Amino acid sequence: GKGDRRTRRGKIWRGTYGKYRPR
Amino acid sequence: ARIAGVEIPRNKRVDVALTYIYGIGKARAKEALEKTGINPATRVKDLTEAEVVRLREYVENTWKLEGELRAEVAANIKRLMDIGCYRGLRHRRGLPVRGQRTRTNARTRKGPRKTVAGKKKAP
Amino acid sequence: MKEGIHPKLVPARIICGCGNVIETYSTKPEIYVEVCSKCHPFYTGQQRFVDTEGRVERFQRRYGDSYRK
Amino acid sequence: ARRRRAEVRQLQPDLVYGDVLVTAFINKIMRDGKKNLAARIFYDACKIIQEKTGQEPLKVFKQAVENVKPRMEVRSRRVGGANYQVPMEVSPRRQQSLALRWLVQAANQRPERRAAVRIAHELMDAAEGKGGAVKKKEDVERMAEANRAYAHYRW
RNA sequence: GCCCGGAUAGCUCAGGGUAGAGCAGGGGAUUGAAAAUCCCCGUGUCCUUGGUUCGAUUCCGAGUCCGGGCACCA
RNA sequence: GCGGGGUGGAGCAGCCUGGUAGCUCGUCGGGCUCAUAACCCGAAGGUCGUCGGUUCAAAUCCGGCCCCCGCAACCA
RNA sequence: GCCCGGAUAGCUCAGGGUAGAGCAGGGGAUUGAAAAUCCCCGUGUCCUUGGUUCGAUUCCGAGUCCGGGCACCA
RNA sequence: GGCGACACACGUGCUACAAUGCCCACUACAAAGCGAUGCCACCCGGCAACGGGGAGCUAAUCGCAAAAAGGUGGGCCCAGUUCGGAUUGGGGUCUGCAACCCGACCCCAUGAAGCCGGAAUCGCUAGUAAUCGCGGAUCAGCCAUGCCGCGGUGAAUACG
Ligand SMILES: [K+]
Ligand SMILES: [Mg+2]
Ligand SMILES: [Mg+2]
Ligand SMILES: [Mg+2]
Ligand SMILES: [Mg+2]
Ligand SMILES: [Mg+2]
Ligand SMILES: [Mg+2]
Ligand SMILES: [Mg+2]
Ligand SMILES: [Mg+2]
Ligand SMILES: [Mg+2]
Ligand SMILES: [Mg+2]
Ligand SMILES: [Mg+2]
Ligand SMILES: [Mg+2]
Ligand SMILES: [Mg+2]
Ligand SMILES: [Mg+2]
Ligand SMILES: [Mg+2]
Ligand SMILES: [Mg+2]
Ligand SMILES: [Mg+2]
Ligand SMILES: [Mg+2]
Ligand SMILES: [Mg+2]
Ligand SMILES: [Mg+2]
Ligand SMILES: [Mg+2]
Ligand SMILES: [Mg+2]
Ligand SMILES: [Mg+2]
Ligand SMILES: [Mg+2]
Ligand SMILES: [Mg+2]
Ligand SMILES: [Mg+2]
Ligand SMILES: [Mg+2]
Ligand SMILES: [Mg+2]
Ligand SMILES: [Mg+2]
Ligand SMILES: [Mg+2]
Ligand SMILES: [Mg+2]
Ligand SMILES: [Mg+2]
Ligand SMILES: [Mg+2]
Ligand SMILES: [Mg+2]
Ligand SMILES: [Mg+2]
Ligand SMILES: [Mg+2]
Ligand SMILES: [Zn+2]
Repeated sequence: GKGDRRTRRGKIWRGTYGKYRPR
Repeated sequence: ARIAGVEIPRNKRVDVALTYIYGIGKARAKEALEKTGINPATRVKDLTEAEVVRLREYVENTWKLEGELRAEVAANIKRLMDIGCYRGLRHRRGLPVRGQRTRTNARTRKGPRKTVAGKKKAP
Repeated sequence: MKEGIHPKLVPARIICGCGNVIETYSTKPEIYVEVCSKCHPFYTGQQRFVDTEGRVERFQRRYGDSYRK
Repeated sequence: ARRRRAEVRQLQPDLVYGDVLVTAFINKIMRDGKKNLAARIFYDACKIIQEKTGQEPLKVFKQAVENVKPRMEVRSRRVGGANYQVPMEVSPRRQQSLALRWLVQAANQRPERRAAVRIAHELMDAAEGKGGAVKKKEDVERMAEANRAYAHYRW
């Protein structure tokens, strides 16, 4: 869910990247 | 008590089942199976005792888990209180520790609302 | 012993994950176990597992003495 | 709507069955404006009603609609010292809306796990006169029949 | 002590092939509120036992237990 | 002298028949209202006058003490 | 004269580790300014004496200012 | 130092309670804006926040840039769960003189309440509501889930 930083959707929501959402 | 001290649920995949252990999130699950060479998608019911002990042996020796981890977490909080920093003081009264507001909310730390009389109005 | 009410104890072999094998007596002929005396951390030497830490803290911190003199 | 009647919307007939009533039905399935997703469900349900009980889905769907159509209903009204439960007949437009609305509602209360199955099964039971949406329709008609005493209060 | 009665759903009571209705409870419609009204649903060896029947809450022998009723008390 | 009574803040159940403290109002939080009342939705508060006893267990049964009401006190 | 009960701030009254409420008065918030409400402050040898107690407004023993009751007789 | 307090009470919101959903991989289609101790292509180090390099652009040219819901494939199988992501332990990163009170991120671990919400109450009549992402102003950084905007997909109903 959007409040879960440990996910793609979550990093998108917070507008950030990382292991769980790469660029 | 199969592994580590807990019985991970059969009829689910290993990678998920390992998570039910205190100290294993999904990330350590993927890595442990890779490092020991077992399919992440195989139901716990369907593991050779060879797979079982190999997976078991790895997991317990690689990371500190369950009780030991809880104890180590407990010692840390205990340390903060005894010194005792502002962080330690917060643990004493069971308030948030990471700078959240307490005028509202904070229910997870504070618990259920203990309602109290307010201030009456004139007539 | 009283007839009829007790379960038979028979020669039995208990097997651990560490390959340990125990020759004893039980109600079950063969039994497989996750741990035993031979491989349990507390029993075996002091096999301190993952935690060598003690604990570490606080001034193993070091890193370093860089702030000047 | 004080001034004039509301224009009744005309909807584009669906691409597969070429039926406007199908379109309206697709709309009641649609949540959050995901029409594409909703259209799949209906069409996939149509696949299912095709293989189970081998009739033409369109004929099954249309039949299920007619059966859930309420001829009568109670509608609140006035009158001074109390608001009565007055039995009024249902307009063809309203008849259609309700059955489609209920059909989805009963469909989403079915126990089956996935949507296309729920829709298909409710449509199957509803065409055969069984099913939740039908039960509502009969309920509504019972209430209307029941308050026949306050008929003269109708407009 | 003898007759005349009953037991049936949480309550109130109705009746060879049957299992009821009214209220309580539940949801829904309705609403300012409280009801009222309306639609649906839940609540049984029809006290126990033993028999008649093709079978029975039902007939009957029967025991349990509250109903009544009438007499007597050295 | 004899009878009854003492239990959430108020007024009353519960005791006879030991195990389970209830009802109306009041109080506290929230709704409706421009606002108050009425009203509607939630919640808290009584270890039962005290001491002693019986009992596995006492508001409850038995005593003792403090109260609080009521009735009596006649023949001279 | 004989039993029971109250003496606690200026008033009216709660209640074993020198204690409170209201009201009165002073501030302060509120207000256009007031009322009301809310907040804060001052308030005292807790009637006298003896006793018990490390410790008494508190428990005791009296006493006291006063409050309900007892009183020819035939 | 405090405006960031916390037994409590209200408003406006964010994220959810899941299968018309969640996840991983792969693959598309916007608009309006911003940008010279600025936006930063691409290369390499790091699981990563980032770091070192290092072109292009004073910008209809260079860059922020990937739009997301969607589409395709597979996994999950009704579980307080691969739903939810609060709380807490630990380890890091960056701005900054300085993140104790009191920053935003990243990673490992933790994985709370929540099973659709009492009385009550809000918005919207069409490219609207719902849902999905994008940008800007303020600004070192940022507690923005706020605000002002931009498009994507796209309803239901109005008897009276
Ligand atoms: K006389
Ligand atoms: Mg998740
Ligand atoms: Mg785990
Ligand atoms: Mg704070
Ligand atoms: Mg032997
Ligand atoms: Mg007889
Ligand atoms: Mg009855
Ligand atoms: Mg009292
Ligand atoms: Mg009383
Ligand atoms: Mg009463
Ligand atoms: Mg009594
Ligand atoms: Mg009793
Ligand atoms: Mg109130
Ligand atoms: Mg005005
Ligand atoms: Mg009021
Ligand atoms: Mg007594
Ligand atoms: Mg006792
Ligand atoms: Mg008791
Ligand atoms: Mg006792
Ligand atoms: Mg003034
Ligand atoms: Mg004295
Ligand atoms: Mg004197
Ligand atoms: Mg402020
Ligand atoms: Mg918000
Ligand atoms: Mg900017
Ligand atoms: Mg859980
Ligand atoms: Mg729970
Ligand atoms: Mg989870
Ligand atoms: Mg930390
Ligand atoms: Mg800081
Ligand atoms: Mg569920
Ligand atoms: Mg939902
Ligand atoms: Mg309009
Ligand atoms: Mg969403
Ligand atoms: Mg934004
Ligand atoms: Mg900023
Ligand atoms: Mg913050
Ligand atoms: Zn062993």
